[PDB]
Amino acid sequence: KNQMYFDWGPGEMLVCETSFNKKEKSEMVPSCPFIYIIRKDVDVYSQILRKLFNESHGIFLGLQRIDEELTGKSRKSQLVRVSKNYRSVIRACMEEMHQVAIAAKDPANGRQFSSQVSILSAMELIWNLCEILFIEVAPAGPLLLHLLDWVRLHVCEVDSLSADVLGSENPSKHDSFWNLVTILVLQGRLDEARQMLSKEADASPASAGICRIMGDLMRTMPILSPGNTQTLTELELKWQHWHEECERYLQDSTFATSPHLESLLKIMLGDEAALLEQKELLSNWYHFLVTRLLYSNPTVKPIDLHYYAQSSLDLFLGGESSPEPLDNILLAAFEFDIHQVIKECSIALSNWWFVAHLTDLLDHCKLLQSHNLYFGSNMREFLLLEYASGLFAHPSLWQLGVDYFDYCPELGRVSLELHIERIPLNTEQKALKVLRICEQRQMTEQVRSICKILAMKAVRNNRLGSALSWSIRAKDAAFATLVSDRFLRDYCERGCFSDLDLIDNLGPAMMLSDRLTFLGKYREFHRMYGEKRFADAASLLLSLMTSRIAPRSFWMTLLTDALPLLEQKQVIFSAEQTYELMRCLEDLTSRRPVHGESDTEQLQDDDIETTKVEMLRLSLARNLARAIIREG
Amino acid sequence: IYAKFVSQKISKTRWRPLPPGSLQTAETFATGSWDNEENYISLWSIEGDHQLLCDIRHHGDVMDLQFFDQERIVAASSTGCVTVFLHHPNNQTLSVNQQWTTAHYHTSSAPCTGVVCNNPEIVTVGEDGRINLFRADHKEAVRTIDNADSSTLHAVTFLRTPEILTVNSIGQLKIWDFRQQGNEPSQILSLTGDRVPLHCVDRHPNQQHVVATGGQDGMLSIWDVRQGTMPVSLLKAHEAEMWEVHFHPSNPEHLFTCSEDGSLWHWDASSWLSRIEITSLLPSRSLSVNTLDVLGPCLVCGTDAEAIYVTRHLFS
Amino acid sequence: RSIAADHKDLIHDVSFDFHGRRMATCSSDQSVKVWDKSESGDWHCTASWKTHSGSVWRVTWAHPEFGQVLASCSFDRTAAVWEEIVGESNDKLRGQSHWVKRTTLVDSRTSVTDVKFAPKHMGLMLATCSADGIVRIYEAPDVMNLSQWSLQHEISCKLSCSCISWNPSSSRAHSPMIAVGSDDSSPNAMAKVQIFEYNENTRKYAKAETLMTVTDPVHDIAFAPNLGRSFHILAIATKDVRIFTLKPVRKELTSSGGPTKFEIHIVAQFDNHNSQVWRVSWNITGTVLASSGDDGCVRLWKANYMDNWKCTGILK
Repeated sequence: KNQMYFDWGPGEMLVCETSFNKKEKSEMVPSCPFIYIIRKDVDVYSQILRKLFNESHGIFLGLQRIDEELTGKSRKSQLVRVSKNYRSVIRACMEEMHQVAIAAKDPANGRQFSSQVSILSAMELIWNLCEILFIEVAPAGPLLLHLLDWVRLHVCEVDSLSADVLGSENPSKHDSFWNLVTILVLQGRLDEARQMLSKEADASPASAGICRIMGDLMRTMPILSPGNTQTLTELELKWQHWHEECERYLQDSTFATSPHLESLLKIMLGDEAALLEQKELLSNWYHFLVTRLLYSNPTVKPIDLHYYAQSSLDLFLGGESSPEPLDNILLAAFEFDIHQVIKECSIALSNWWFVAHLTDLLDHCKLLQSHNLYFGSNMREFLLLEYASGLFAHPSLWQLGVDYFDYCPELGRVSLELHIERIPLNTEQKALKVLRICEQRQMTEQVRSICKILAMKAVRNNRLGSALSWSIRAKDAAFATLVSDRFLRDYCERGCFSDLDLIDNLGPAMMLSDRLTFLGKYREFHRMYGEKRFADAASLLLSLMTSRIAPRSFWMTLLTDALPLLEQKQVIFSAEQTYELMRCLEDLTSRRPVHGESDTEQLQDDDIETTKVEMLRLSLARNLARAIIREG
Repeated sequence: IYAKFVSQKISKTRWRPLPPGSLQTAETFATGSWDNEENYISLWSIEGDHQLLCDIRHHGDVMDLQFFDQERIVAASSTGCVTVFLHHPNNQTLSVNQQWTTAHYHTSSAPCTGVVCNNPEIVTVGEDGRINLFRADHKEAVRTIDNADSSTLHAVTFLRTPEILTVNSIGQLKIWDFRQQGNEPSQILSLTGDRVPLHCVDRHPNQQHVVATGGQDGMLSIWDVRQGTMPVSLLKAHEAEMWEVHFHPSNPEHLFTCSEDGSLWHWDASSWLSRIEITSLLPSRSLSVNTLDVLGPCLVCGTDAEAIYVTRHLFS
Repeated sequence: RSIAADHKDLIHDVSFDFHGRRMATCSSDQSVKVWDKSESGDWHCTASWKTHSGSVWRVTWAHPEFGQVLASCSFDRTAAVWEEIVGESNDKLRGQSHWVKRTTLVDSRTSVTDVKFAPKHMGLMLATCSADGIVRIYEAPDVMNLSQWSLQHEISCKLSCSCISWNPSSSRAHSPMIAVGSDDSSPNAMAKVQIFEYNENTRKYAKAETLMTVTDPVHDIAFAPNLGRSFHILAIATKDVRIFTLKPVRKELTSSGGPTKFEIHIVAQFDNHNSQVWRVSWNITGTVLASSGDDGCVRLWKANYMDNWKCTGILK
């Protein structure tokens, strides 16, 4: 026995499960994957899952929750609208599952195709047993069509049995032909039953009229009966009455063939709920129940007497349901127990997205609400959370996981924290995708935390412009103010205020970033000096920054640098700027005696900070004395 | 929307990318001049107006232009030189950092068709049937697929890393991989015949299997990579050849496409694999368009009549 | 398919990173090999060089908050940390530069066998357990300096020398806790409200809960990530052919000057392998757990409905 170590990695690559062995002459690394139904690395399966999620959440909005309404008030249409929305969602999910199965059937797959077919059959059975008569219980045609579709999608029997039971063999009066005709007439396939009876049949006397009437009744069967008027019910009962009359006339005449024609007439008429003709010419329980419902009453109040016949039929059903994983689920759903099929649908025989969609549909159709169970919320929410937690790998995109986790409750804040803890690098596409996925719901704190983490990670590399947009947007304004103060302190050095050179100058994020135009104006005035316009713009920016806006550390340095460009010891000229400069100098000196400047040519000869203010005041006085007397 | 004259035939228009966690729309956009004796690749920066920030001369017609990052922009010349222009965000000066003159050549000079942008690689294609896969700070290419097809490529879209899908001049879409052996494609999806010629190819942002392409007849074909070998939906639009076609990265329902007739239609399906509303942003009079960019609310495009339409309010 | 790790001796641990195309390996031949996955899924060797003088047993990689760092613990009483450099060639024994070394510590002066880093929410911290019975806690105060690794705490979990196993809590919305296993004991240390007193060398021992029901030595121990759940999950791999799984639910509202009592509850105990377990990993969100024994099979357990452990697969 060798010590086998299987490191199941999931934090980086979930489709790369490495396994090793701590033994001699065993230095081989074997990379493997997960289950065949939990991985699904194909693009078609991912697209089908995304479409199903968008149809179950994005297309439901308010119809995804169980909303109870009063039936004896003015809001009686709310329940009908909810039922219609649930039926539409179930139909969309069934169509998506059928499309996924048809796409996977052409990709050389056997087990996956069988699992998809079983999931589709289970969904069809659930829709026929639940969302089919909730809004309108008079729709017999739709229920019959759903039952026929479910019986066709269940088992493939019979497919090639017609070519083997009736293959140029004289004659067609044996029990095999009768069994093949009964199996075709029990599943609602009237065309196949009419085609098999017109191939080889001894048309004798007496019973010829009865056989023609039976064929005519089978070809022109009713499949439409509304409850709004009694005419439809009368027309539907007339066919059964005519069939019973024809069967009685065939049984009470000279028809000696009572071992096949009489059985067919009894199965086609109302002689099927007594367990004599329907239970004897059947191979399964669902087919026999469908035949009994099509022959006798077609209501859902007599399903208990049809799903449970005798001991032999129950044993046959139990033996046939041990191979496939859909017959047991259908039998559990038909007996008012749809909660037991979730454990069978959430296995390796039906993947997990289909099971989650079925659970969500059952929870929205007022069939599996809170109670509660053991998770704290419900079964559908727990299944959605489990699917969102499992749908996380290296090749799979994070958008699908973020969309699946937003509709549930778990795998949200912890998942966002785990994703942000390993994303502090030079990657803006992932951050943009996370910000776009977090802004699709009511989670404004996660996006702000992600933006703050991105700004803190970008500030460590000293990348100006890129980090300012992340610190000013979705990060309040303290970080943006600190970045602006740092930029203003770094730009105030020598005469040429460059600082942000090379390729690091950006800032565009709403009014939170457009309000910091003082630094841009100062940079434009320092890089481009256009007569007195640049000086006026710099003076205006300094006056705006010194008015309790852009901090107060670099404001004194900016004022000292601006005062040295006008007049160091002579006169100058300033239009509507000298008064503002004098006011700023008087307000800065009466605060708490705190300033500071740089050093260049004339500033290096001083020592304190009031020298710049005194020089500015002297220059303003000289300008107002030898420039403000210019009268026109 | 507003137009601006530049006295240059713009052949490409790609907006600059935003930072990580931006709030506003795009303000800067690059352009590429062609069909002249002195092509230049300037970059503008925003009735609306826009001023030129930097300018750099480019040898040959810029057949394709894409921004690899916030300061790097890859361009495909007409002589087979895939140069990476390093734009300065502060000094406003476009410089040439890395270039590959031996990316597309005939052994003559083969013109480079399309060029993908994915950090940190460089996927491009030319008329000689060579699918090179360069990277950043690399002299030689990491992988070069020398296709022996009789047709010539026009566009190349990248679905998953690192398997891209190119379109030839016969209406066929071949999917190749950089880590695969040989020079043959894994899948081949064509249309009806070999008379139609695809010129644009772009995939969806959410679906890695769905991709839209445009032939030489103006019909927008939306095919899949796992649904046979034909198109799932073929709907006509314009009458001339389809120039460029790309969808939005924020919403996958809205998608814009440019043709050679002078109409910038913006389809709005708010699925492409299944009543789509089409609205032309530009009218007649103007000549044909070359490319069109879309970054959320901003929309920039270039025409052949020395015009550049810009609109920062597409949904407002 | 399977591939060779290019190791002369037997492999000990094989941890992965946090991206998806990186895997570290350490054997008993004093070598630290790093694997890199390509676009086709094939694993290729990136860098392989010597890091210590003894036999490496513990190997774990840090998160991306402080760069591409990787820790390694050998039997030579040393715990050095390597840093990946992008300015070096692949497979050149020079891309992983040594930052610091934990060899002069009093708590890590014996044969180290367990070394795992902490989460990114508490900084660049890591834990190590040697044969001396004292668990060393190293944490870097400066994020820019990768060589300034100071000793944060030094608690004594055991006293003798046996199999050590370190496992920290990956829950970001919970308190700072870490599980340490030694011989048949499996305690769980948790940080109190006296961080300033513990960081100033004044706190002796600190224990919150302990995982019992172990009649043999624990070979591996890992804590599952509590993604959405209010309780913790920690799987144990003992040598008594029993895979226990603890369940602690005690993290509530931290009152001003109050206290809490950590409770332990056995969830399930699997014994289908009928052999001594060696590895026991979990999922990224706490939805799947694996257990490998001496029978040559890896069973993947998953959570049912009533907090039950059910084997959903068995790979060999």
